[PDB]
Amino acid sequence: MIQRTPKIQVYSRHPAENGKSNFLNCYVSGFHPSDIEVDLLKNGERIEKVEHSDLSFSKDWSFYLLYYTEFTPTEKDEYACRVNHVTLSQPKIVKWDRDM
Amino acid sequence: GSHSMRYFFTSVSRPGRGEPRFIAVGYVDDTQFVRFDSDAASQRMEPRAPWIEQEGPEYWDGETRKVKAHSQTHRVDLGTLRGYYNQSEAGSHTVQRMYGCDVGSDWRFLRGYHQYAYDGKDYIALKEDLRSWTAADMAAQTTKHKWEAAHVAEQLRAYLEGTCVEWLRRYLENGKETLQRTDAPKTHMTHHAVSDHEATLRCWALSFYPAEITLTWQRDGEDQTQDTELVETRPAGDGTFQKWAAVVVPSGQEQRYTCHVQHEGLPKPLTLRWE
Amino acid sequence: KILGGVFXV
Repeated sequence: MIQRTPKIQVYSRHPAENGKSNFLNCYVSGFHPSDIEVDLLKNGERIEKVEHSDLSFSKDWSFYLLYYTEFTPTEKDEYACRVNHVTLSQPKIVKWDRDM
Repeated sequence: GSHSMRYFFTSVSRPGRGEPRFIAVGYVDDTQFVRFDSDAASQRMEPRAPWIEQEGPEYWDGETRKVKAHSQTHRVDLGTLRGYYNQSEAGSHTVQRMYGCDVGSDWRFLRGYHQYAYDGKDYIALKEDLRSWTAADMAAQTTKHKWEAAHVAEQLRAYLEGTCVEWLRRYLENGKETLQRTDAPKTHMTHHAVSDHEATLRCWALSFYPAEITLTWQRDGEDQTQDTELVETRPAGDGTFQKWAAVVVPSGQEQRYTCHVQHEGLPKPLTLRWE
Repeated sequence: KILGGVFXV
């Protein structure tokens, strides 16, 4: 059965500015099947108030989803996205790099 | 310019765990406006754009009724297809369905389409002429012939050339502030040192709409596509999109490189030079 | 608006 590995991007909606409201995004795309686990992490721990877009797919049938949460970037808080999927042998952690 | 309306249906079986998951979303161009989650509480089609929120009770009751019928059809298809391929009853399977229509700059019908997939690959598709079918495999044949005798193409053609384009046009009128807009990319370059002799140059495009965009790097004119890291265009979450392209450059050669940006919202293409 | 009718694969 067809399986495709999720591509993972972690980024903010607006250029990150310390102390200013924003949205933390984790965009997963190109995956199949649709069963996928995505968590946004703050200093290593799961963020509870995380929502996601409605499951859609691309011209090659592969799925995409946006996971997002409100946040205010600080000079020292660390953010990540943890993704699990059948195609991954272990959960994939991708750190947020503001700059870039 | 031209515009499209597309509906995306995904149905995923869940053996032993009750009925399949059914999710529906609708888009006009790059803007989502509809969405349905069989796991949601409402059990109703729901607005996902401001310009569709006040469509009225008839609209929502109607889309809800029809979308529920899509849910039941796909539930049966999951079983039918399972039977077509003699697959175990314990495994999860996926049906995907996409259909929609385009209108030209003049808003007259341009094209219609109806694609169907099982477990992530093509199963059966309506051909451009809207009268015939392309069947991917042996099992698709059974469905292809079934739809031929059931004159399914005719049903779809009537929808694609009628209701589909009629309401696409209505939506373009209702959400004209959103849908009939172009948001040019706000662009910029960043410079990061990789080593003492290398640097990352990253070219950003932010807050643009529609999603279509071209980001390319050149060195003295020569396109560096093979040496460019280009991420997929991504949603910012507010209806706009983001994209970047980066090259790793020998420190001291920054002036040789230019980032070129093309978007529908730009009067002319942009050329960014670190200088 | 989504499709009105029926079907059956």
